[PDB]
Amino acid sequence: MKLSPREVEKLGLHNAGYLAQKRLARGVRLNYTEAVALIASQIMEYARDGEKTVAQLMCLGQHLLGRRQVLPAVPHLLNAVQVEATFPDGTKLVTVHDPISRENGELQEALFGSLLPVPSLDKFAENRIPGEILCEDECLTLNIGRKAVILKVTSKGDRPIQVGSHYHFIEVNPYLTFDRRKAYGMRLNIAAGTAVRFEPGDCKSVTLVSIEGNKVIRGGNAIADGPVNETNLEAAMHAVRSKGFGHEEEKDASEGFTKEDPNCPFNTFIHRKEYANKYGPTTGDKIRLGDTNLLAEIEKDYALYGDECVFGGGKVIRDGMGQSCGHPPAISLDTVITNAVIIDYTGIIKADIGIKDGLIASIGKAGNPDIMNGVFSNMIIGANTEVIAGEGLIVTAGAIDCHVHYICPQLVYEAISSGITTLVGGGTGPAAGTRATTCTPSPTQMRLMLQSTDDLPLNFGFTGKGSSSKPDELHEIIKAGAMGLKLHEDWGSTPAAIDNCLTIAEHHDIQINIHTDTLNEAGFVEHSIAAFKGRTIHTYHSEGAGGGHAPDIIKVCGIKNVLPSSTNPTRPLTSNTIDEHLDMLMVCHHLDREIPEDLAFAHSRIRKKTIAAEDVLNDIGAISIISSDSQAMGRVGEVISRTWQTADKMKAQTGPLKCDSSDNDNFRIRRYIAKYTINPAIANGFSQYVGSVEVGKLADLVMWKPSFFGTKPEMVIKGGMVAWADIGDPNASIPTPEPVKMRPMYGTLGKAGGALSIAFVSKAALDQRVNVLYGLNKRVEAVSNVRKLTKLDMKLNDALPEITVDPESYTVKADGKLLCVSEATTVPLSRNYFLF
Amino acid sequence: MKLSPREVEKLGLHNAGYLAQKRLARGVRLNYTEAVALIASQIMEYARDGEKTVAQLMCLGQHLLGRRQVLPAVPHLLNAVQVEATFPDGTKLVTVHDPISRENGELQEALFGSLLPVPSLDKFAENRIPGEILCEDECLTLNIGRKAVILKVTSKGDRPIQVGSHYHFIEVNPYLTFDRRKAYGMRLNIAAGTAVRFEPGDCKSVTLVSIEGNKVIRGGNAIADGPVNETNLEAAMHAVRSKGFGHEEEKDASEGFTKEDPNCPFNTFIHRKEYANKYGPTTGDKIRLGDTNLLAEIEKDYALYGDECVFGGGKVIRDGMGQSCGHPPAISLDTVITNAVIIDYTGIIKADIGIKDGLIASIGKAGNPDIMNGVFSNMIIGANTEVIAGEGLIVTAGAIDCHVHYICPQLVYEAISSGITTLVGGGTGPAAGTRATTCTPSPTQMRLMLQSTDDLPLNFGFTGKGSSSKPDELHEIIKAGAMGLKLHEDWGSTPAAIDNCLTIAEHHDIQINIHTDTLNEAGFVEHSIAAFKGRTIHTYHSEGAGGGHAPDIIKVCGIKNVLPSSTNPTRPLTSNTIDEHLDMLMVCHHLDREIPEDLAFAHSRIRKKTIAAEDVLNDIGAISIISSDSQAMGRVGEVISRTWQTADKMKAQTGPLKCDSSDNDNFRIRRYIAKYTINPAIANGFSQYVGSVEVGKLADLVMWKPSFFGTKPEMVIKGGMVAWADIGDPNASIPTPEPVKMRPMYGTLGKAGGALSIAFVSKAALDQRVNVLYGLNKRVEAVSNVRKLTKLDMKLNDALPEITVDPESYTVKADGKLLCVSEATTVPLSRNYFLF
Ligand code: NI
Ligand code: NI
Ligand code: NI
Ligand code: NI
Repeated sequence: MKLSPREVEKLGLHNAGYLAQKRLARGVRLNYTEAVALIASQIMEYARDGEKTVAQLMCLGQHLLGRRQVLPAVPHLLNAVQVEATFPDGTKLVTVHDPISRENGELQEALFGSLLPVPSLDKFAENRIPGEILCEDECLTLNIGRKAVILKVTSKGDRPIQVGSHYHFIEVNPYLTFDRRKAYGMRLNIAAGTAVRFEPGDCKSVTLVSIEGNKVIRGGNAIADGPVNETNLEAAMHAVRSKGFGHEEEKDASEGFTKEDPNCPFNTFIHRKEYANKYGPTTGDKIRLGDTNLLAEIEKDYALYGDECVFGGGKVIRDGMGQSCGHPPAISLDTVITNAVIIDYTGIIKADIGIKDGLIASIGKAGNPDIMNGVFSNMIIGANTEVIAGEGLIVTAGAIDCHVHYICPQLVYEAISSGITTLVGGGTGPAAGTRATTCTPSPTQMRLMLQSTDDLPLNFGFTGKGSSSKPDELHEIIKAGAMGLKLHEDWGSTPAAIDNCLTIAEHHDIQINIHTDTLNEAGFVEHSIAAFKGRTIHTYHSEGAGGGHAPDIIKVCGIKNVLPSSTNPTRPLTSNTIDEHLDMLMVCHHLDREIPEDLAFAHSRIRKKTIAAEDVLNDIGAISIISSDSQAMGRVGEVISRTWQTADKMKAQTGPLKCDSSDNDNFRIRRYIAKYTINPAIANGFSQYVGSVEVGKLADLVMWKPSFFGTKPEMVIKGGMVAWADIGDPNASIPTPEPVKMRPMYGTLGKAGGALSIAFVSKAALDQRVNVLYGLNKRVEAVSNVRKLTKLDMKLNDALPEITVDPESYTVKADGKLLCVSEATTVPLSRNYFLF
Repeated sequence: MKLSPREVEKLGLHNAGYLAQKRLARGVRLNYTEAVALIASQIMEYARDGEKTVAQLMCLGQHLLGRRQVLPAVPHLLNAVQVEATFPDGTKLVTVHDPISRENGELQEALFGSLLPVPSLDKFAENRIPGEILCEDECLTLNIGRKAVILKVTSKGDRPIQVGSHYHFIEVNPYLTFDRRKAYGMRLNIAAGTAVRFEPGDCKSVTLVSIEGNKVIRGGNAIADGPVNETNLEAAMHAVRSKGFGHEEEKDASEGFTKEDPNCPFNTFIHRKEYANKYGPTTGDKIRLGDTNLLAEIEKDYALYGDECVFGGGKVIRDGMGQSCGHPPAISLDTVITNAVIIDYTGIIKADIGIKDGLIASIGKAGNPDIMNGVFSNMIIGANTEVIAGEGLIVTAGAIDCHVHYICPQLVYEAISSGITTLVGGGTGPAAGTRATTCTPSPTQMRLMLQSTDDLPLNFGFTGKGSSSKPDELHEIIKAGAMGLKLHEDWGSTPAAIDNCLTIAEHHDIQINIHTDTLNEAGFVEHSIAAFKGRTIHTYHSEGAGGGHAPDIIKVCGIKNVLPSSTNPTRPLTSNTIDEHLDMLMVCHHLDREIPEDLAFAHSRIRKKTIAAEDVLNDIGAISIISSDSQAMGRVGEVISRTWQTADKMKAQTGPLKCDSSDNDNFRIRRYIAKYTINPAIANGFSQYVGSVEVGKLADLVMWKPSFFGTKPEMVIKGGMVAWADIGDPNASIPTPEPVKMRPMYGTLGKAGGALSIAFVSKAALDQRVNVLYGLNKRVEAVSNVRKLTKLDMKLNDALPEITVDPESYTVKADGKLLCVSEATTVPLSRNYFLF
């Protein structure tokens, strides 16, 4: 066949289309993903037939699926479908604009080439706008507090001339005629990144405003190079005359100032709706998170309206304009993320993000101090600065999953593609020990796992086997590179082992993670708590379905020296949770339903009442961390989604939190994002490096469309370089035609991944330079400051309720009050998004 | 399921087959690729059913598709289909020979297992032979100018004896009896690589000719080891007697000489058709390039007829025969490519290619100087020499794409699989800046991109952001590793930036690439030209759809100091070009068709008249380079195909060029291949390393079947080692059974890719040993000699017409003459080859 990579890929796309066609044929209302697959595949198939033009297929594509054949959200989510195919005249791109335009599609066309029977329209049996922006109906004034002038501008050219918002107006094409003197030090008072067009012979009046900051003109035609002053004005006018740039005095041109005044003729206004469309939302605006019920309100914005950094043709980030000429090369940002909505435990804000040497260098207003006010010296865009366009998007910290079983490499790819940039756990591959426990037991394996993962663009921490009553071997795995230890009942979680392991932790400044004695073999939960002896410990899957003292391990959530986490599969309590978990446990542990003792054990471990309590305890901040339990009892690609599904369920069933305002869900949002960002970093002792969008930390950052927030990110940035991202057909004319998949980027090739990341180890390991011993390219840093932590150090998740669990009925109470929530029948961040 | 890799692969093959079956079921005439998929899948399916033998399926496979169910070219292209499947008696290989043997196929069998309705034969509605060889009807004489003898040879053996063309005849199996004395220093006068068979008791007369060159006998039975002379003859005859090798004097055996004489009984002849079948074509023969209208004539051949280097059982490249024993080990070739048709800007020739230390060591006649005439000391095949079989194939230089946006890694794989071995451009991954511009802005990113790509078997050059009015930052990106700079309107392409960037280039000996001011914001095209100040500059997408002064950027093609390139999507003007491009632009730039100014801009940039002119300007050599614009506005896998589609269109609409002869298209072919080989290398300053099939340069070479020339190569050789190649089922008994895909080879594993390639940097970067600083394994070399270049230095593309563009109508003229060509409704190198 001699198949090229693109032919293999397009076959995959066609297969997805055919799946969507079969589903359509039985009356399934297609989701966004299925709709894209079907429409793109159909365009390819009509191209193969060779009877239809690109123009014809732009039209035909709008007739395939109607509103009745797709889910309610699809007409909102689906703005366009793009694909390239081999026409009789070669490869061409087709864009189908707004494809869901009718009530019912022409289903013979939707099923063309499939040989499937066309279903009657009555087969499709009978709302929320994902990622919607809410704003007040009001306009905003641009460029306030500046000198202004209105000038008549005439084109004497025979070809069109277009001038951008931040172009120095005296520097324009000599075939424009106007008062060049009055234009000196001025620029167009129009929305940032827009332009004014002059056709040959056109006269148009334009409003100009003064440049600000240092007021220095650079670039263009070098007519008026230098600081704005009287001497340089006269020099500029001499150059205008000598070089024949169009100039005519306009003595009576209106002059004034811009201000907060709806009636000022010098002002330019923009409605909040259009502002949000161009730059993303601003202060007071609200954003729906994915298809959840959660609304995030912008708390503050660093932008000065009119000076937004937007990159593109005729736009702001250009030489001498938004791109600075007046600064030392060494202080140029490496990359700027422009116009980001930042969602972080520290706040929900609007800002530019500066990246330098792989670190978050600055958060605030970026640009050029020579023409803009409010640009600090650490936010300068230079010639040597890359641009990532954040407008309309949400940026968060990379997620940190701190309950990883390293069972296979493929879970790493699933993790990063979901928005996780740090993994903490243990394992050696799919050995029984690892399939059961987060343990890398041997120094040999510690070396090999650090070497194995050295080129992967994630930060890694490996934990050894802490289940020993003697310190001797624990010292060895720690000096070999372990940054923590796991106590697991499968290796013995006895009071003797617990005490020894914690004594080791006190010496080594590492965190201990525990899966307790489910069997109550050596003691009940109170006896394990006693063995902690008030020392800091991280309790894994604190609810207990994932393991622990039956039935009351969840009591640890009220213990001050405990840092409690949840694993994912129980998040949140839904219709299928109990049936799924009970069978999973009995299959995994080879338990027989016919044997009374086996069933008794299973029922003692899988409990509706404690899982329901876990929903509430997460919501009130009594559980501090959410994690996967990857391929042992949890799902690596669902750390983020399960967190937001829990928050959504709790809002639906209890309303806003005590500390939330009436207008938004900001407090709940900040509390929940802390669970998979900052708190895993604090618990494990590397919070100075990662875990939040804050200056000085690694630029591990994830870009989200609001409509896909919490499910499928756009782009994963690791140490300031794109590591993974959505990209379409590699042969295509543009990056967006189908099939669009999450794919590894340049941060995954060669040794680039190591340059962008950190392997976290113990101080003991770093003291012996384990990176040198093992020949690692990845930076290594020691974990620290984990032995004086309490629940109070868990950001926004510091609650310590007195927890009681009835030993017979399993009823859970917090401070004497019943902790109960109903099962949810549905969750968001699911059916709208996934192909399977 | 426990799926092995081959099971996953065969599922993919089956899916391709089912796609072909659905298409067949609606009456589609299948292309080559679809036909292979269907036939192979059907053989697998009948194997699964377990009722048919291998022998039965060899027959059944010939009945599936008739001539009416496939495209006209398919019976020509499809010589065999091979696949392996699990029969009841295990894995077996089936080869279906000449599968399109009937007018109509047995379509129930073609659709067996699919459950699809069988279409009536009237559903298939109603020529060029791709890659055909044309030759004169005449024979060629082998081995002329040699002593000859005819000897009776009798077998006294009880088992068969077969003797190859270049075996020293006195050294044959002692159970052959003949005149051993008259056989001394002789070999069979038969086509190179053929053999004569002797069954037990057979007597056959054979014609022998003298060995030539140094006339030294080596190997065999060591009967007659040494130079051919009287002393060694007597020694040989003593050995014949002592060891009992069959000998009988034939006193009256006819003796003479070979010569140019059709009546000489000592001569052996071969028809040009059979010669071409065995060795590829020779001088005067013609080859159709793919399914295009272009005919390449062999201009000269280095072969001496009869001494062709062919490798295989009983063939020429064997110890003491075509494989030399008389030379120092150090001068053995590493690899020989045998019997190649070389297509290069320097000429269309037939030769062997010698490779040593990853370089093209020699081009000419290879072999063994001890038995062949005309073998120079740099073309010796030794024991330590690998063989690549070039007979019947075309070899070209690896393509060089010098307009690459490094948006994702996957475009690199698409590029090499299409026949590209050098990439030049800029980027950091899918950041907005890179999606828009060929720029790697930060020294941090320059380091990371060089490190990221270090193990990939392509040569790379990275360009920084040249859009600055000050030199300071430009110096820094250059010393960091940039081998060029891009001026782009999105960062500002103002006269001030242009002038500064060029001054920097004059100092650093690097090339400047420019995307000009489309908006005419700072000036019209003449003002940008003025800013060049006569200095060398590379104009990207010179026609302007990809960007530039509206509407007349194309004027640069007549400027002496401009080196102009085209990007691909406009190549050539076809029925769908304008509709496709207009919508692409408006989608990408968020332009509204309802807004008059937006539509006016779009129409000013996408112009039928200038794209038509671009066809003609390429044909007359006024545009010198073709490039991709990968994923920004062009297609990385179509640099080569779009070049040949342009040439084909222009031949169809204007006939042969002025400088072309009446009998072939050699001049046009050489002009066009220069556009993606030598000229990108000259423009960017690394032409001493790559860009043509010439001695001393890197052995970056691509092997093509003539029938697939310009679309899908067989094999991509990087620095003398196979990097990518067509390979079938990895579990199969042979390399050819389905699915055959372009796959990465050993040149892509470990650090092999770096050993085979070069990262091109500036002299400034090399002066500081950036390869050492960055820990690169790939060789680094400095670009040079780019600041004194003019259009006259662009090989076979040095035309400087005076170009005018009407500002109102967009009419383009060259030297006062209209430049117009019609739209093409179809292109070659498309529908015959691609699955989608
Ligand atoms: Ni556990
Ligand atoms: Ni676990
Ligand atoms: Ni461009
Ligand atoms: Ni480009």
